[PDB]
Amino acid sequence: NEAGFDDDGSEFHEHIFLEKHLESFPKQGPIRHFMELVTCGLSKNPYLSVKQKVEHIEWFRNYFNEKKDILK
Amino acid sequence: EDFIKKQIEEFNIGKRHLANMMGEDPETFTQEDIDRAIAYLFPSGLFEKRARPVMKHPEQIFPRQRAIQWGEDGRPFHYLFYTGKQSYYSLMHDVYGMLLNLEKHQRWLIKEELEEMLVEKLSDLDYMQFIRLLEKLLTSQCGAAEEEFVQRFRRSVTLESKKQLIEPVQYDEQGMAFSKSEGKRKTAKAEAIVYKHGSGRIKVNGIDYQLYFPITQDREQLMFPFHFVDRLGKHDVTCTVSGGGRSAQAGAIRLAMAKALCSFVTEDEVEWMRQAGLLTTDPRVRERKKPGQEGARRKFTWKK
Amino acid sequence: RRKALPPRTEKMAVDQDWPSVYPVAAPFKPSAVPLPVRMGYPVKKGVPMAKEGNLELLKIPNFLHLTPVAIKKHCEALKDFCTEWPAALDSDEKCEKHFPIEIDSTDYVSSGPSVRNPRARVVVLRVKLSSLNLDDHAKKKLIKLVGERYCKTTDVLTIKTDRCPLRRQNYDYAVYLLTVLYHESWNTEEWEKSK
Amino acid sequence: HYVDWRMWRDVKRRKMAYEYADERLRINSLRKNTILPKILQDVADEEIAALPRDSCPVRIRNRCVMTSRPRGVKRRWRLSRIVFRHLADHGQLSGIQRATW
Amino acid sequence: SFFTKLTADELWKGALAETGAGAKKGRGKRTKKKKRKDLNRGQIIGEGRYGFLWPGLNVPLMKNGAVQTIAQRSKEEQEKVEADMIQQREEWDRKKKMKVKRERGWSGNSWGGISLGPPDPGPCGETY
Amino acid sequence: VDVPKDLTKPVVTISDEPDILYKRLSVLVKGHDKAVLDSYEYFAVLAAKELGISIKVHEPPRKIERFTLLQSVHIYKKHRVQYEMRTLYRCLELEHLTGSTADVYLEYIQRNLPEGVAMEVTKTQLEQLPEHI
Amino acid sequence: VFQDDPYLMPASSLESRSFLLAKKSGENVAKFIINSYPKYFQKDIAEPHIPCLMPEYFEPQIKDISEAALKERIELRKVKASVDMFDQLLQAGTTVSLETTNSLLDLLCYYGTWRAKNNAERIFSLMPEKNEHSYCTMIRGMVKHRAYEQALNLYTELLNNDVYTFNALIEATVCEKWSKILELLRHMVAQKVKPNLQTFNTILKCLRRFHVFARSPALQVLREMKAIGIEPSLATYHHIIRLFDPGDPLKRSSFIIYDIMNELMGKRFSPKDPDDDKFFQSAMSICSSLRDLELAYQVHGDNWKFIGPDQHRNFYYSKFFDLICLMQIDVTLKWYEDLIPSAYSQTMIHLLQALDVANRLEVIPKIWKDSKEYGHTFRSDLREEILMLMARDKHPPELQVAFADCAADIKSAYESQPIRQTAQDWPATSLNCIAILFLRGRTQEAWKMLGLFRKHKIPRSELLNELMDSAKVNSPSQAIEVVELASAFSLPICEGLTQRVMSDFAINQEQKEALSNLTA
Amino acid sequence: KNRAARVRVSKGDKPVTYEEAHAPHYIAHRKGWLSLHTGNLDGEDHAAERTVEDVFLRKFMWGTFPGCLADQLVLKRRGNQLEICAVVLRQLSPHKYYFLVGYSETLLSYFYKCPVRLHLQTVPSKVVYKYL
Amino acid sequence: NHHTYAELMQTLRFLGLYRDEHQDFMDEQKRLKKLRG
RNA sequence: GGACCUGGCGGUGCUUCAUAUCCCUCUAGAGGAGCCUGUUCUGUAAUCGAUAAACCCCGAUCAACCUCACCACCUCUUGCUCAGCCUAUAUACCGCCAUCUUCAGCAAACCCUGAUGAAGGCUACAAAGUAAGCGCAAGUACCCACGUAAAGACGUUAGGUCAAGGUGUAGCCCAUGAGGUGGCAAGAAAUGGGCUACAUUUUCUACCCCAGAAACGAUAGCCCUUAUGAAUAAGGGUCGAAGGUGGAUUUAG
Ligand SMILES: [Mg+2]
Ligand SMILES: [Mg+2]
Ligand SMILES: [Mg+2]
Ligand SMILES: [Mg+2]
Ligand SMILES: [Mg+2]
Ligand SMILES: [Mg+2]
Ligand SMILES: [Mg+2]
Ligand SMILES: [Mg+2]
Ligand SMILES: [Mg+2]
Repeated sequence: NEAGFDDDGSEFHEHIFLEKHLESFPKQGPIRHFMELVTCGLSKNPYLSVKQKVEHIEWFRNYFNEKKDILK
Repeated sequence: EDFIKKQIEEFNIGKRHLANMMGEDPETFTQEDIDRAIAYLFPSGLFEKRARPVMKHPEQIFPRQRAIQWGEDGRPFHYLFYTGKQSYYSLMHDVYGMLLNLEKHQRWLIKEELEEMLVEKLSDLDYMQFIRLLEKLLTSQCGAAEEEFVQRFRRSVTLESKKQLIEPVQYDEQGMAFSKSEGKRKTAKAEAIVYKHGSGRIKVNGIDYQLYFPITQDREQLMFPFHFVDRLGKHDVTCTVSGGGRSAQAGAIRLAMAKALCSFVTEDEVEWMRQAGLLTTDPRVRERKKPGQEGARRKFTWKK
Repeated sequence: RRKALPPRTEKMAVDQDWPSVYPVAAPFKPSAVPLPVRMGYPVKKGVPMAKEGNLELLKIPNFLHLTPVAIKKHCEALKDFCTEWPAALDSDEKCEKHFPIEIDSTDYVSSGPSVRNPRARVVVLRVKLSSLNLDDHAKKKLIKLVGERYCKTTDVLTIKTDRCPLRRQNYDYAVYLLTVLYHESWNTEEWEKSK
Repeated sequence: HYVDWRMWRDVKRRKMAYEYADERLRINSLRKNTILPKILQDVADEEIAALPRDSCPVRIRNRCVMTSRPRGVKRRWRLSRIVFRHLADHGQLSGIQRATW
Repeated sequence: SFFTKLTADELWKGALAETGAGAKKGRGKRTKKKKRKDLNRGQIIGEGRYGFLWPGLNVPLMKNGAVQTIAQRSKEEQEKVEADMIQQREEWDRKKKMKVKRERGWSGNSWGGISLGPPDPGPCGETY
Repeated sequence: VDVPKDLTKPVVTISDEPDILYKRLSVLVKGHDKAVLDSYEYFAVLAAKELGISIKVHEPPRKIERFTLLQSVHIYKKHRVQYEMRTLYRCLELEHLTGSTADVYLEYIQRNLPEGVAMEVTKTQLEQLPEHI
Repeated sequence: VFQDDPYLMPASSLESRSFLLAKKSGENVAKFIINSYPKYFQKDIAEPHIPCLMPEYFEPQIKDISEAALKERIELRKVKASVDMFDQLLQAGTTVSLETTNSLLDLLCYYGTWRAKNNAERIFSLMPEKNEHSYCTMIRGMVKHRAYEQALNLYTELLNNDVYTFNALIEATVCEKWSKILELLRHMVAQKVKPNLQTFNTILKCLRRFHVFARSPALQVLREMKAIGIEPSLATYHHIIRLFDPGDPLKRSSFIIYDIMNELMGKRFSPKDPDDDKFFQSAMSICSSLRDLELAYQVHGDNWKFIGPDQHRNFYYSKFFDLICLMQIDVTLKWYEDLIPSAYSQTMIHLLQALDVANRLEVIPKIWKDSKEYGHTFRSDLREEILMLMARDKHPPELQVAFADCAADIKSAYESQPIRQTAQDWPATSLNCIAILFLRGRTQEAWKMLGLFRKHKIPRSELLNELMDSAKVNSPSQAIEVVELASAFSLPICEGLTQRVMSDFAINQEQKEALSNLTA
Repeated sequence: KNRAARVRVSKGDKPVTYEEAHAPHYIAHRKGWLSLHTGNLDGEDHAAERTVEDVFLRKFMWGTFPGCLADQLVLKRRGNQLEICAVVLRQLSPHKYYFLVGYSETLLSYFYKCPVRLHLQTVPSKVVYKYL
Repeated sequence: NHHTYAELMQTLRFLGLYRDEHQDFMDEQKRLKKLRG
């Protein structure tokens, strides 16, 4: 039932451990809270791959970085 | 008509081929083998046997049809042909001849069974008249020929047992005799082991009845078997149960205790218990709910 | 205008390689099959419809192929390829001793063009901690950590994994999780010493 | 050649909701989260309000495939009750029996 | 759509409406009757708008002992064949709808002076 | 009379790696016809016996799901019609079974399926402990 | 590949050919529809993506000289290449790559006749940069599509400046020429090409016909092939077997080649030469001339693919069954009755004469019935043969019923086809034995059949014998109204009637006797 | 009085087939399902796709072998491979039959991206179960 | 997509392979209607 | 106008019956109050259809926006459709069903009686009826052979359904088609089906049955929380009345 579709040789740690994708914010802030919850949900999700997860991450990064005007 | 023999020989060669396929010598081979083979080679979820696939001999496949009863020229063979019911009339004539012969000297067979024995239909009251003739013959003396003539038609009574099965006693370690039995109910199923020499307390799933059944009627029900036989405090029992309803479990354990005690007690007492009516599983179960009805039997209000 | 030749029934002999004439799964084809078996609900003074136009036999599953003889031949042919089980492994205690870590996956198979189905990813594993931990502090620690993944009546810890779509991803993640779990149960903390 | 214009509208709505699905999920999470700023939740809420119509998965309908009947449709087979009964009576589909229970 | 479409027999039934109150009670209707027709019998399966020449079904497979190949029917002979089919359908409809001439007996709409021909032959064989 | 001389046998290679050993192959077949299931399980158990491996058989309960639809089109709620999907289970367990035997037997059965059947394998293989632990 | 039901069952070689050709035509129609409307099947519903099922794309992209040149070798045609050469030479005047020019020349030489002349004279404008590959591919094209002087000029030019290049050059030189062949072989072996022996195969193809002075040297050339140890002896061996063709069979060389091909069969084969299809057919052609049964059995893993075309398969099976018939024949008819459904007039004629020499009379009916069931209809050659062979016999008395039955079936087939006019001359040739067999139980049928025959004649001695036996086998008037009429018709029936009238015929009435006297 | 997949009783001059005479409450009791797949069983999916595609296939085959068929189709999907079974009349020629067989087989294969095969049984005249 | 389905079937009837009884009825009554105005 | 055939009807006779159906009888309910949800009616620019038995939690196993088919406003004109139309016609129809049916008759094809009339065809210790086939029945499903389901023909209500879908006829085919914003869907009132209780067999508490207290009732309203959603539901605080077991009548077993 997986004859093909190897997910480009992806790895479970690449799916779950997103701490390397999480570098550009401290350990305490609400953005940290939200992005930690996001990484949790993504690791729980098997349907999507590391590609989709990193696109999600980059989208969040872009949006709250153009909303960096507040940081409150 | 040759079609029949053609089908017969086709069936023979097909039986040979089928024996070859299933891997058995074609000489030794049986209808049971035919049935099992066709079932394995062409299964079908059809419920009716007549609808399921069957490989059968043509003689019993086709119903018996009356062959040509008149020759190719002129007269017919039998002497009642110009009227119907020729075989029945000839049989009645022979019967009446035997009756008057005996006069000067001095179970039953179903209608459709007689029909399929013959090649003719008839009426219910005609059948009744034939039965009247037979019983009139039998009210008087009858020789060996007459008895065998009548028993050609008469069939086996096929009487039932009208008896309660006896479960076998058993023995286990440290020389302990006992007997196990099983009972069921609406949705509860249980099984109980009775020790004949033991007596006193009783267990239910590892709990005594006094505190497992807070209500009194359940204990009354499970006591009712012992009370009827009158052996009350001379038998201890264990039992396991699985069910939803309290009274359901009660009836299940009652039936199981009875089916265990009938083994120890005499068959006379078992017959007495059957007459009492505590040795039969209740066939009654919650009726289904219908789609248009508010319940299994109650309809919506007829509004008019 | 054109006329069809009579069937192969009279042509086929009583001694015949039925496994060869029906090697694989195929329809009934009464023209090829000589058996006069019929199937159908009979009418009063009637019989089931003959095998020729009997599409009931067609719609039902087909098992004329794969007779016991064909099965025998295929099995004795494939025995050349089949291997032997280790005779030393002949009991549950012995096999669980030789290889305590039990692991089991599964997958359905269904008719259709597609074959992927998400349930292929799930897998689980089992192991008894009676012989694996070799200590007591880490044992109490691990049994305090795990909430319901154990069963002391059976004396086995069992764990599932489905977080990954791939079976091999699931396997590797389960192995890494077990390893890190053992390594973290090995040590302790001061708030854990204070209880 | 869809059955009717309402089926056409349903298909357009399905495609729009699909191609805007990720954004709806992300900004709806950003809205329904609690610890983040109220002003940011408001930003996200007017963003969703400015999002286009026929993009939400609530406007679509699990309509029938053959007869375009919205009501009385089985989710598993997706067919209307009438077509399902037709096929079952004629024995076209598989493994369905009348409830003689 | 293709799925919404359906076969011909039930279509003709619903279109003609031989059943219902009309036919029942003997009320009928005021001398309007659609006659059944069969379109599948008329045209052979091969031809369509775009006339690909089919060696398998439309053209004989072999000519001069040589396998044929798919080709195009140009618009001129396409229109020719279409006009031929139109004329053929017109002739069919003409032959269908025509007069009926039962010999005039005592009067029109009367079954008096008409003969039904000889009686039917008997089972044993009796030529009447 | 036509009997081939040289029977073409496919090539086989015993790779240096060891074969995996499955503890229990438990297959569960869902069908609509208990007779078809009986024939299928007879086939399977006969093949397993001939190959020389263990076998177990038991019949789990029949599951049914029934549902109500409207009998008519426009306005009739009292009058309905019902339907039911019946699935029948059959189980077969095989213990102490080598990996290659598992593979070959599974492909054999998978090619020998009938149509109206679904087949669910649960494989159980034992292995030794990792090195990091 | 063929269906199972009897109606669709192809029951003859030509109709089966037409049938699977119609199937292939449907396959081509499918290809056409898919490559005409790809967007319909564009959906990749199947989880495993398969380009074999994906629609096919021969669509030139937008104007892009470099990408267009890269797409040249993808589109596989010549108009694109002409247009690309135009765009690169007229306005651009530059080459995208020497490899691209080489591939263009490859395609144009493969595609090639004034069109070939133009394509070959439009390649000299190509940029000066023309390496060996270019020159030898030009040689390939000019050989395999045009005359040979151009290839020779190109080879001389290359010398002034590959295996199958020199192969094509040798083909061109060859296609009496003793010194030519010799110097060619010598310098070819001198060069360090080390061919794949396809040069040798081609020179054999050219030596298809020659006397012993090149047939026998082929044996030592093959021994040299073996010494160098390259050839599997798959095609050149068979070609020399064919070159052996012949006023007198050569039994010694025949036995030698028998042993050779015996070890070749014993060992396993692998295909290397595209011409292994004529191998089968011409090998069996030589086998038919040889006439040996152990030989046929020897000629009989997956080596059955080399039969291929239905024509070669037909020739092979025909010659095979012919040799088997003209070899007891119980094993032969066993093999036959085994392969008849799988297998497909001349073969049946040989079968009939084999059954005749065997004297197995009881078998011919079933064979005729099988032929009729398959395709034996609307032709009376084999009917005449079977009738003559079966009524030369009368020795089985009980089999006269089967005689009558097969005769009735033969007549049912004979009288089918009036419109064709071919059934008119069939009774004149073969009605005699048919009517004799009908006479041999039922007699009135044969009586009225001889009536129809004589009222269509060509009398015959066995026809006289038939008339005599029929007349003698009780009814004077019934015999007279036939024999007297045939006597008044022709003279030999009259000289027979002279004796027939002695027993009881002349006493009945004198008017017919008077007619006989007048005719006599 | 219910009207569902059952033929009205006529004077006795309506030839009818087995399934067409039998009622839709005889499906499992005295009939078989024309199609065979596993989407109907529990746990599976794609059943709607199976049904729509098999209906489309039935219509397409009825219209690409028109006037020759005399019964409904039988569909048999064993895993990947799809098999069809039909009953036809010997009206048209084997040329026609084989050509359209190959045509429709290729069409189904390229449409469903699935291995497809079909078989057809010839009959001189439609087999009648009863006269209704 | 009924788009794909119906487009393919229409093109194939134009080729003249699928005898669409429903479309035949429809366009026959269309001819009759345009004849009778 | 006289006499007849068949059916219906009889507040028409005799006999046998009525299974939860006629009554006498048995139980529990509806018509009392509130609430939920339909219907009639009022008004609104604001769908449609059924609307005695055989409709009134009916199309709907669902209407906050599509569902939406109405309406106001604003746009498209070969318009996804080799166009389209939820436009009229269920009194053209198919397809699908209520009904007597909690029936047992319907019958092609033959013969006979009536002077060869419509029509009829029963006597078993037997006098002209024979019968294909359908249905009943039988068998199958659930747990049996009973029971329940299922089945339940011919026909009646021109019964319902052109709005599941298609189609005959007649129409719009710059529209009576198509697209996007908005609200539309309330009750001075009457009625129907269901829920809640009007009590102490009750109410609360732990347990589901050996106890202890009270001597009730909101699924309505106000406020709040949360559920999904871009924009009705469950829970919590307050409110603690009507209500005192039903007006002729009527429902189910
Ligand atoms: Mg007049
Ligand atoms: Mg009903
Ligand atoms: Mg809406
Ligand atoms: Mg409109
Ligand atoms: Mg009506
Ligand atoms: Mg019912
Ligand atoms: Mg019944
Ligand atoms: Mg009406
Ligand atoms: Mg919300």
